Amino acid sequence: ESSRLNIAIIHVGAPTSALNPATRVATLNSLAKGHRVFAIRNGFAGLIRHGAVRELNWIDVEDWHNTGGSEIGTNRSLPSDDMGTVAYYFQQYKFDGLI
Amino acid sequence: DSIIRDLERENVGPEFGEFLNTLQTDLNSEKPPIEQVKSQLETHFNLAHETQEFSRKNDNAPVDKLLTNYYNNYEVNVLEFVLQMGFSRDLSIPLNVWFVLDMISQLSTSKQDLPLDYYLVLNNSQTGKYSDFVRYLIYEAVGAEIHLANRGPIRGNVGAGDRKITFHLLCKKTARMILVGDDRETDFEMSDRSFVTLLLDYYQRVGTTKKIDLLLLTNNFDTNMNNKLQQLKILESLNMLKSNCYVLDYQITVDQVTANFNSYVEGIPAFRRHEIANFLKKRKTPKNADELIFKYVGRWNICYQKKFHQGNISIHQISGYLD
Amino acid sequence: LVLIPATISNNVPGTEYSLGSDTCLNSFMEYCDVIKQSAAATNRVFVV
Amino acid sequence: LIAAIIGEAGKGRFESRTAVPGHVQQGKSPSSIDRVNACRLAIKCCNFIE
Amino acid sequence: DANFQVKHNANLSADERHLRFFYDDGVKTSAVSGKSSVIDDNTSVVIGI
Repeated sequence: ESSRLNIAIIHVGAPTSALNPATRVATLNSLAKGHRVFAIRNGFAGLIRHGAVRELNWIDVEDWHNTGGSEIGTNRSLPSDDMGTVAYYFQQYKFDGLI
Repeated sequence: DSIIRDLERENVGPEFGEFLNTLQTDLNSEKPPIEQVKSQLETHFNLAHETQEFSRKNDNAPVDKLLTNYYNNYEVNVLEFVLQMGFSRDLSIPLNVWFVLDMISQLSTSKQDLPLDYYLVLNNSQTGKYSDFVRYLIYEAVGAEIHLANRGPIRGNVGAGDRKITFHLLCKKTARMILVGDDRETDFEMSDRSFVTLLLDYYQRVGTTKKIDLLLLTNNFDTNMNNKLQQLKILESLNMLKSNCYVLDYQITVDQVTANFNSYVEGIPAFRRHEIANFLKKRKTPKNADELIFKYVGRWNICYQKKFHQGNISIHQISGYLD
Repeated sequence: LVLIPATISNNVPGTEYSLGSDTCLNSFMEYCDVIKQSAAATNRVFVV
Repeated sequence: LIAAIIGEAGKGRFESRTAVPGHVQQGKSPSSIDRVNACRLAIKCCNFIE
Repeated sequence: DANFQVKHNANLSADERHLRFFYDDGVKTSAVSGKSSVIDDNTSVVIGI
């Protein structure tokens, strides 16, 4: 219980079909250890403008190994857009790791 | 004072110029200025019978507290962008004005509000002349002894909650001033049609990307152009209203426009789509073609939901966009 | 002299179905799906 | 421009055409190489941060 | 002073009220002033005689 963490996954850049399969394996790997998986929806802009964090569970991952693009949203926005806001949200959700 | 000469010059009765003398706010007093001027309006003009009648002839509706009742304190005080699309042809100029102040007071009950923006449009020639009377009225109502102008928005605090307001009065006098770069000689014709398209010309050239969340609709004079349904239709096309914009339609007289209006607002999507199509087929001529109505045609895919209806006064809210 | 219409366009009068229009429709449909999927990943429109 | 030059080449010898796959380059489904590597690397990411 | 404090009659998220700004129709708006400029220089004041 003490060793469990809050892991964040974000999709930064233009879409690739490889995004959902990669996120799937990362979520299952993390959940298997008892960590909590949080997906930052619609890149850094989604985080800054709407606080768009979504928790992932074993069931959420379903059909992602086959699907192209992003289920959480992918874009080229940068944390530069507002570090303070990114830093506020990282602190609120208490993220212990980021992919 | 200059307004008093302008009024006599525009065939308007002296009563108005006489009111602007007896009109003065106490300021230091517990009663908020908007409410003071409001009660002073009722007295001078004897708006007790006509207000009562306006309720009576509308199935004893609360024409004094249309907003207040329907909405909770949060709902009424969240509204920040308001468009008042004219003055009713069924009410006197003092009743119409009073109602503006009364609707304003209603949205400013709270001290926990973000600023309010109120746009009054005086479209025809009948009301158009009273812009300056209304402007001196809203100036005293808000108490713009914060920091009147020939043109421009009147900013001050308002209501029970001293909520910062910015009242904008769009008419042809201001539109002419604009077109001639503020030249002394503003004496030239301007059709109500031209005026509608210039209001838009200003929204697109001013840049405004804020959404109306309460739309006040009535029966204005010059219905050929200032048609209730046609104004709604236009605002729908130009993506000017909030996704949950409230549409209030007040008046006493029931006509075909009101039937056409209600059947559109409350109509199924298939009804609205045809409503639009058949209007275009029946009404579009190659000479008519250019008119704004032929361009900014409405959207059948916008859904409304009835919220309130006391005979001739109704509230519908946009409930969805099918796509 | 007999004509069996064959165009991806379906511009030939006499038929409501020209040979190759379903092949074409399907390839473009597969293309548009990928483009819409890409639009879905990023507040974006595609003019195809 | 390249396509335009090819066209005018040989006094109009061949018919040059442009093709722009463009945003279709991302594909409908990830390839097996992509699926296999996405799994290898995702595992290695988690192992690192965690 | 309530004037310098977040307004309670607004569609504000708990984080929006903590950040003291919200994004309305793309535009970054102050959850206090309703103004586009989120930072008010008059809020950091020296109180003297």
